[PDB]
Amino acid sequence: NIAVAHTDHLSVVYATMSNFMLNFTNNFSGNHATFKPDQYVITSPEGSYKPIIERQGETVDGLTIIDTSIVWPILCQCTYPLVRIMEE
Amino acid sequence: YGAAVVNIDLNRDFFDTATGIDLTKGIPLVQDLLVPIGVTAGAEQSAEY
Amino acid sequence: RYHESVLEIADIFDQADFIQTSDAVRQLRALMPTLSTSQIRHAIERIAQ
Repeated sequence: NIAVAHTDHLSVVYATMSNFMLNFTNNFSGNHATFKPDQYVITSPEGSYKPIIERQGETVDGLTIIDTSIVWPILCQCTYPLVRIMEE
Repeated sequence: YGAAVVNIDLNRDFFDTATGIDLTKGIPLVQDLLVPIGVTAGAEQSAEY
Repeated sequence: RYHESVLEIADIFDQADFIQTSDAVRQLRALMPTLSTSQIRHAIERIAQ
């Protein structure tokens, strides 16, 4: 019932968001088996070492932890413009 | 005498408005049946055919 | 060197009371807008109306 709304609409939203100016990293290659992030540091002979990606655990921002349960509302309790009857 | 032109139309008396059909345009046109999604308003009209 | 393309089940199976493969129904579908299952359900609900 909702798959068209995902593939035939939201997918374009991903396709355009991917070209946004600030989405500069390569997040994922489509292959779980082999993909690893490119990993960088600012670093000096003087001794500084600053990884861009690093694991510090849960942060104040609330971006780090992921509740996967979010998928349920997306299926079982969310309307879409495509579904449904016609909407601009 | 004087009949300008004679067409062979679908019978409105048979395909009545009770059928939902609208034959006045020269084609059947049932509204709100196979309407397309994701298009601007008025783009639905061809599917009425 | 290839070309990806859709292939209707009617372009494969052609059974008389399994898959309607009349050229009439075929070209009738050729006329149809791309459809979701909600649209199909809407069509059924309209015919029922």
